[PDB]
Amino acid sequence: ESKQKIHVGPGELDDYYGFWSGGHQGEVRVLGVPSMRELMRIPVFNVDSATGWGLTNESRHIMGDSAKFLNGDCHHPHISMTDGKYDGKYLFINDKANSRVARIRLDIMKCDKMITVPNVQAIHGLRLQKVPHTKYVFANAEFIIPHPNDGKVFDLQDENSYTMYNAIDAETMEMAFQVIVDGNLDNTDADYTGRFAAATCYNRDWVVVFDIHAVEAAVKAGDFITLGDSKTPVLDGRKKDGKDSKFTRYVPVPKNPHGCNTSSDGKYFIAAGKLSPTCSMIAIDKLPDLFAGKLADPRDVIVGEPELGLGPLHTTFDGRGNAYTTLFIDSQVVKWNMEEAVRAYKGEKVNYIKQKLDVHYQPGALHASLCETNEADGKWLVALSKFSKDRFLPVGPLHPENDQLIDISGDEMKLVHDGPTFAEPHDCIMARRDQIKTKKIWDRNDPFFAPTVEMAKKDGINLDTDNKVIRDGNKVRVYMTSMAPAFGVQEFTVKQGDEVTVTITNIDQIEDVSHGFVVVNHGVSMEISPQQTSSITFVADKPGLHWYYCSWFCHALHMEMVGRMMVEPA
Amino acid sequence: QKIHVGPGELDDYYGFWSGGHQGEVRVLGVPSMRELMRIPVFNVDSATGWGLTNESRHIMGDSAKFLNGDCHHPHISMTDGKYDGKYLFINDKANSRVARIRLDIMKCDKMITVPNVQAIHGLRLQKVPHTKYVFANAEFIIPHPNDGKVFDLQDENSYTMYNAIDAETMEMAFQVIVDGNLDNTDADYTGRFAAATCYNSEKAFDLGGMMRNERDWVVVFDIHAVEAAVKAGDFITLGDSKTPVLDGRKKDGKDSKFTRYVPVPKNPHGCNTSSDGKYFIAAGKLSPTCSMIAIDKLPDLFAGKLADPRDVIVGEPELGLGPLHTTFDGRGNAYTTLFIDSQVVKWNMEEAVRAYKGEKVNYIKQKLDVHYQPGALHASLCETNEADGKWLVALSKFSKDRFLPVGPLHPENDQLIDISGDEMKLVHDGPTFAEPHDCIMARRDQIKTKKIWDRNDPFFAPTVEMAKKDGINLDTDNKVIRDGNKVRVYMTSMAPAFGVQEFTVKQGDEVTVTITNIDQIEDVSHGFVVVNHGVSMEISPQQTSSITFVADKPGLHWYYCSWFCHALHMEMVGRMMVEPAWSHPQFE
Ligand code: CUA
Ligand code: CUA
Ligand SMILES: [Ca+2]
Ligand SMILES: [Cl-]
Ligand SMILES: [Cl-]
Ligand code: NA
Ligand code: NA
Repeated sequence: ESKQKIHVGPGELDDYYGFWSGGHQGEVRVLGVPSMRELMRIPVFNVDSATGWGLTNESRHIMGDSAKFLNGDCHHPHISMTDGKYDGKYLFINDKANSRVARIRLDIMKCDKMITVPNVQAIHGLRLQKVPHTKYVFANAEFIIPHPNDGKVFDLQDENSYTMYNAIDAETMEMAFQVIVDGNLDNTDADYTGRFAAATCYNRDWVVVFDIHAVEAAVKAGDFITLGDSKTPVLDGRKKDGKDSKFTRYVPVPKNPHGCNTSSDGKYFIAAGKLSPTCSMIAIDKLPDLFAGKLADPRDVIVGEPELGLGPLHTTFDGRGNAYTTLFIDSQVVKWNMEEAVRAYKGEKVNYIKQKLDVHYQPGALHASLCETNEADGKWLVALSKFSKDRFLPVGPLHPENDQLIDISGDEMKLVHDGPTFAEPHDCIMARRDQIKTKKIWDRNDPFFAPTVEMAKKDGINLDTDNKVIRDGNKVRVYMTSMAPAFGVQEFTVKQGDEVTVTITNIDQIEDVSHGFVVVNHGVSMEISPQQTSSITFVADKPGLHWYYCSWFCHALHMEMVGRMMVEPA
Repeated sequence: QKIHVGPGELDDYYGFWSGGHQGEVRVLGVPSMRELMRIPVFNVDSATGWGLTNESRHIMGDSAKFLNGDCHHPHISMTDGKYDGKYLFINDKANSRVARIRLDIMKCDKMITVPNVQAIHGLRLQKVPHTKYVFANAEFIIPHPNDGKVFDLQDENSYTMYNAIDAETMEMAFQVIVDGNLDNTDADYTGRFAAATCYNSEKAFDLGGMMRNERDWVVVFDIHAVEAAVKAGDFITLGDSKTPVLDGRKKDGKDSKFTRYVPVPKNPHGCNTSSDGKYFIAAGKLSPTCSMIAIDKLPDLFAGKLADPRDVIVGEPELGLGPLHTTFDGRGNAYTTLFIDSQVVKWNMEEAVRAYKGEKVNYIKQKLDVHYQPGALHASLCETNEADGKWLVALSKFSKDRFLPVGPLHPENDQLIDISGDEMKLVHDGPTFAEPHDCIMARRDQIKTKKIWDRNDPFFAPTVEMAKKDGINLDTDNKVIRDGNKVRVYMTSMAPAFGVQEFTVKQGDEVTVTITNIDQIEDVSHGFVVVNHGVSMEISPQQTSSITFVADKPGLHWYYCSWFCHALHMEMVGRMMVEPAWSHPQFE
């Protein structure tokens, strides 16, 4: 019987971390599960006034040139794995809007790396290699574009118009390789060996299967081209006059397949039918024979095609042998047994459908706890539905997404909580509490602000102790420690037009004692947590006295942790 | 009392949360404490395009160049001392602004940078006869003018000001120079009086200086006197602002017509009007008390019928260490946060008053442990004469171990407390991001929202005017207007298709895309994102939205609808073709 506790009362703690995509708002969100409360916001592609992400020098360095963009469009959060189990190291997420992949360090809960994927448009589907560990992040670029895209050729049917499958080195966050494909890429997942990955494609469509070992072999042998000014190795996984690449096989699957999900037992890539009221089950164990040319037809790797309902979009797994698929049109989650569907495909009279649960309304993605791992525990399911209609109080023309928590621990799915969320997160990922280990206090050697430590060294500054103003032409570099309730530099004087950099090192050793730094009427704001160094650059374009203050309540005398910038007129 | 809202059940109250240092406003359901909406205000929102669209940047004015705000004090407009559900207002301490949110469309529709001040902190609204004025404190003393000739805070022209904004026009109404600085503020239930705590009577910049005086004060404003002086022309102006400026400073021990200074200990913080209209209650912070100012003794105070300003104090209950804010159940009880003792203390106001007169009575009813270091607190409808005594939210700054660890930065703990009975009962710990500080609740029936936009809504009326100059009917037209190096694309949109699915421009052209969502169905939002150009906005049913960007990259560039709107949503795409600069006339 499905009978888990859903109430986390005061003083009790949640059992799982939930990492939510920030949707069109561009951040990542940390929730407690089963309470479904938001514990933290992690800025990624958004500009965060609170912490200064997008304003500070540390964040803009990580964002690189893409720091000029104030927007992102997220869908697919995933956690790094070792031996097919979450290892708690990194979270990765896509940006469809400006074609990026971001990495979040789960010990500090900050974005620490970001890459603009070269020569593509719109990074949408994203999942991680599972085995032996997450060596690659796999990222779909959705839209076909000309190559080069220099304005001479606009024809999307041109032989050099295509999109590409993208592999990013998870640890260095540099491109590993790109594979040109036929069609548009939708979603993607990886097997439990490291050899295979797959993606659904549109524009009978197909699942494209990648022999990653073959791609890697060709990269090591130098058998690749490069595109534009990117050194990324580029392999051609397209068909040519009906001849296959060594890198890809195209498996025909009903029109416009959508979700592409690897079962936790490693047996299946499951492509959701969308327009077809079905899912197609690709047997991963038959893929070696497919690439060796031992099979008669690419369709032979299909071992199941359960008929489930109207509008199947995504599938997840309880680790007990059941799959759970969203039905967008029927507005349900359908629970079905995978091995029984396989036997049905062979012609046996067996009902593989176990239950349909109405959800509210029009579900897109769904996620069961630990479903992307061989430890899928079958305890919780989140279905993320697009049209909340009357499930929450009206709040004007815009509506929240309805992310519904479902107890799947027993034979019967039970709906237990409706969670409204902002800007359509689309998908989420859960981890056991003991799978995530966070720092309470920053390490002074942390790579996040290591470039700022290096700049301080060029100025002769010991960030742990010093309170000094460095003059350098029209550049002014203030360095200070902060200890509640006092800034280490409480006043400084500059010339109108000077470019001011303020570097603050929080030397409080008490956990949870955050400081802020805001320069009034200059658009300057940032947070500095214990033992962190943060810095921000602005031009003092207004003569006169200009106050700065600590924004984060840190002390009974917080309101008086302030300072003065005096700007002498030109 | 209903604590938990199950699937298909609805919340009983709207909660409007300050977005803290993050700069937005958040709409919550109460008592579930789930977030139903975010309303962008001083932040740049990728999802809806606030801060990127022409409509939002027009509202923000020149302050659209800032990507940050710092919010604390959300309040709802009132008619005859009851919420009327028309507007919400909130402060920006970071760039010295006040913003207005229209509660029917749940959008910020007006914003003002308060002139000649720094840091808008305390904010509350006139209650009676209605919210004519928004009252806003500027916290920091600055020179006037602030041209960089004088930096001395002790100069006779260094001061801060109390600010009145016309709530309906969102233009400045007046400013009152005060002594000291300004912390928090509230208004009475007659329209005559407002009041503000001051923590820096010493006009210092260092911590010890700001703490020297045994008592600072709460300054009381005679708004009737201020209005009379404005109407009489007895005022000055500062710089190029035409806002009437009145001097509410003392000059050699003689009061102005506009103010009275009530001595109150010490670095007082909260300034809360009781829901029965009897008291301004100032929280003592460094003094373990609150001071109770009898509003009905204030006319006598300004009329010289009292010998000492302290004569308007009729209670000073000792409550605990670090009183910060007070709220009211409408049953005669006040609830005050104790930041150091980490508690909410429930106490009876009329009994505190009797104790001040010497009558030994125990006005303290209950002390509830909160977790940890509470700042502001808010009981449902507490700023109105309808204070219903049902729910209390105490917003604590250090959540410590109350939630799962999430790294060095911790959430705020907003704790929901049942006060409908004699005993306060903690029912829910709510984690929030970037220290909201305070919130305001309203009954479900006090808020009425629109699901579909009116085509004449002032939010995008400037865009309609622009379209008209191009001869555009926004409800029908799908046209590309060319004007030199400017391109103005106008399109209707109806799920799952953009009305204009491709268009061609020259490299370097300034492209404005105006989209009118002509779907007439609730909750069919469209999006518009131009890939790799930093362009994103939302368009809700019957809304017109527009965004301007430079086509600086030759080649083909996809745009797509970001918001799920239709089963064929992923087909709602289009293409911008950018002809390269070397094929067009060359400039320098
Ligand atoms: Cu430092 Cu508040
Ligand atoms: Cu329009 Cu999705
Ligand atoms: Ca003082
Ligand atoms: Cl998927
Ligand atoms: Cl207050
Ligand atoms: Na990078
Ligand atoms: Na304005």
